[PDB]
Amino acid sequence: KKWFSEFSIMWPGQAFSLKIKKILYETKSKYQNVLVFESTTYGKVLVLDGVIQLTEKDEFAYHEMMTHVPMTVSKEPKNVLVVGGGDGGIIRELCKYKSVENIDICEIDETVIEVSKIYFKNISCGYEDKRVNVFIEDASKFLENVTNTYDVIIVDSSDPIGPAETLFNQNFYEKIYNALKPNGYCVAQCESLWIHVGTIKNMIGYAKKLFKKVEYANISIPTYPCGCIGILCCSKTDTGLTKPNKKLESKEFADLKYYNYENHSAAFKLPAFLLKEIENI
Amino acid sequence: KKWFSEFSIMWPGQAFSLKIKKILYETKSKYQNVLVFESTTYGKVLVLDGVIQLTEKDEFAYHEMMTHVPMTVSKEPKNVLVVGGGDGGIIRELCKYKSVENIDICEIDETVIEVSKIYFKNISCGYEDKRVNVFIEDASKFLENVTNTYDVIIVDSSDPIGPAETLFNQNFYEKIYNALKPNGYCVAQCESLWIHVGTIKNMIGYAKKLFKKVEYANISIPTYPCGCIGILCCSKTDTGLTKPNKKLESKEFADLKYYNYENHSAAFKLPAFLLKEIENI
Ligand SMILES: NCCCCCc1nc2ccccc2[nH]1
Ligand SMILES: NCCCCCc1nc2ccccc2[nH]1
Repeated sequence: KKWFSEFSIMWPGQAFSLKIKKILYETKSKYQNVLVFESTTYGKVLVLDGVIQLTEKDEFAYHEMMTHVPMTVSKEPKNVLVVGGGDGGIIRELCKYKSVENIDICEIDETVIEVSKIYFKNISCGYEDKRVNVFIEDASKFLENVTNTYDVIIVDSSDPIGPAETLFNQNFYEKIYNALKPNGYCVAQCESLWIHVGTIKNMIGYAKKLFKKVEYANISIPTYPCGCIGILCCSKTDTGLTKPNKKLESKEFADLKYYNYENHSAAFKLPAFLLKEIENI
Repeated sequence: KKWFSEFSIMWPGQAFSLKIKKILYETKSKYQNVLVFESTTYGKVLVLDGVIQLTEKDEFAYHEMMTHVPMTVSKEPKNVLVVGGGDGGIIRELCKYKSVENIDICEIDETVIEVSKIYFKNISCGYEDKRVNVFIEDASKFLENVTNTYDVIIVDSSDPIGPAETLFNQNFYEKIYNALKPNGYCVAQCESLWIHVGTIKNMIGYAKKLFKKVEYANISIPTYPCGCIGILCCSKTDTGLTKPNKKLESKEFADLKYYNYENHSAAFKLPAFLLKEIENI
């Protein structure tokens, strides 16, 4: 049996590998290389341009946190945008909120969505929900053209090497700002504090031009590089995203496996060296 | 340039690798294989029986948390035992406390200590401190024979495959209990919540026979398997180890890179699925 190994110039000198039980699908889409495999111990795995995007065993950590942080703080969110996220995980977590009326997703590569619907049915199950609308389209263009404004935007982007390159700059954060309601919130994937501190500092600077509160949270997830990944958290209000305004107590949330009320706030208590790096931004 | 790869039956189906800048020392001691290398990006690395024990880049996370959790809760700790920990990292963090009068360490393999003194000088620097006493000896035997009792015991053990096999059972926890002062505390390395939940549950059960409060905390550290490792936290008192009784404000603590007052408590807020697993223990 072979192993899959994840190498990258974004994490030089380190690699993470999973043993392959069997290869399920590979293709070269118009935008990237797509690989899907059953691992021996982490279930099925999705790989894009040789970087792991999710595994069945741990995906709930990243999807629950990315979704329920902003959604428990937004009072009455009605319209939510997901940028990237073709796998559907964020959407699955959003659909649990009865109050949400519309969910839009903007994903440039429809092959990601289709592969997720076929091979990852417990992740892509939200696509059946009537409130969900799909747009196959560059996120920049989508944000420039959309007429609606949103209560929450969740940027579930890949890394800056690839089609997600455009989602890590100042202009983008402007468009997000203009696309949010006046009390609206954006959370975005924002890399590992163990290795990408330069990026984290840049993203925070970009966000601080526009938003009045920019905060950063960390998630433990073994199949992203260095075992964690953070959330850049942007608020148009004094008060920010560190404290939930509700508890997820109805039956649709009984199955949550990571998120809870306490660990929402705990995710924002960061290692001392990171506080120091981002103190005078 | 070659890569080092960390395989194990304790984490089947996954491996983590670091690129080797150069090999510095290898030997077979009486107890295990010892390898030391300079990595391209994580500095120097110590390997025991093919498992990473520390790297210079991230060791502060595990050593600060393991030490300052119990030491900020113990009111006036005078005598502290470290079990295992031949590298010296815990000792380095202990020496920062002016109030401590004695530090004993019990490590079975003196080659670990000696290699750390030669190759890892910013880790093994506490061995120069006059309060430090070294015992080359099985921990079980040491605990059976010691006459003194301790304010804090820190069990910085390797994994259960190896000489640290004896440190993961009921009898051991008895001896620790008998070796502590009546208000004393023990913290112990207790594995990754992402993969070793059976072990975490067993260790907690063992501890709960004896101690009136057993709690579990998590540390983010990229070079241990799954990117995190936990602390089993044992208290003879109602009150436990989740809340510090002091702040580390004197000049000897200004250099801390992970631990702070807030993230002490935050480390005990665990993922929902782990709470559920250990609820009826
Ligand atoms: N190296 C960290 C990678 C994090 C990726 C998170 C993620 N997973 C995705 C799946 C489909 C589309 C966009 C995505 N963004
Ligand atoms: N797979 C997790 C390994 C954790 C090891 C922590 C550790 N590092 C050590 C260095 C010297 C002696 C005992 C040690 N215990």
